Amino acid sequence: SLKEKFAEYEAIGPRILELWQAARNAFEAGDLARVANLLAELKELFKKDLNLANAMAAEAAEAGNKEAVALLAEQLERLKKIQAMFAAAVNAFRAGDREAFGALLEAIINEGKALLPLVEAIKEAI
Ligand SMILES: O=[N+]([O-])c1ccc2[nH]nnc2c1
Ligand SMILES: O=[N+]([O-])c1ccc2[nH]nnc2c1
Ligand SMILES: O=[N+]([O-])c1ccc2[nH]nnc2c1
Ligand SMILES: C[As](C)(=O)[O-]
Ligand SMILES: [Zn+2]
Ligand SMILES: [Zn+2]
Ligand SMILES: [Zn+2]
Ligand SMILES: [Zn+2]
Repeated sequence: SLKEKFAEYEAIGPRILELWQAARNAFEAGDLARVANLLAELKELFKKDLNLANAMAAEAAEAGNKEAVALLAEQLERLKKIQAMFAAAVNAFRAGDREAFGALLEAIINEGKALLPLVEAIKEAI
């Protein structure tokens, strides 16, 4: 059910954000092994997050819950942006482009931080 799905979703976002912060700490220290591991952990979690968000959006539409549909639409649009910067960042990390990678990590984290209040609103709205 929707609250069931949201209950699963609620805990994913902060685990993802913790990994991005861990990736930036590792990168700034030169620990390139660990950055790669973290990026690989993030691929699987971020895929789960997006699958769950899309599932919640579809269920909120089925229920005719206008304001959850709108909040989930914002969430999905922001996640799609992070997804593209993530793809860009892995490509930059593999190319050895430190300027591109550091810039994208910073931007990704800034986007992720902004999702926590939106998840809070989604909880109220469902
Ligand atoms: O990718 N992220 O950085 C990130 C941050 C917060 C989130 N909340 N829900 N999913 C999330 C993903
Ligand atoms: O981005 N937000 O954190 C956030 C929170 C509550 C909202 N209500 N409407 N748009 C919203 C966006
Ligand atoms: O309870 N709500 O349905 C609801 C709707 C829009 C919101 N924006 N921020 N928090 C919100 C809660
Ligand atoms: C109805 As609204 C998009 O201000 O939460
Ligand atoms: Zn239907
Ligand atoms: Zn809004
Ligand atoms: Zn609210
Ligand atoms: Zn609102």
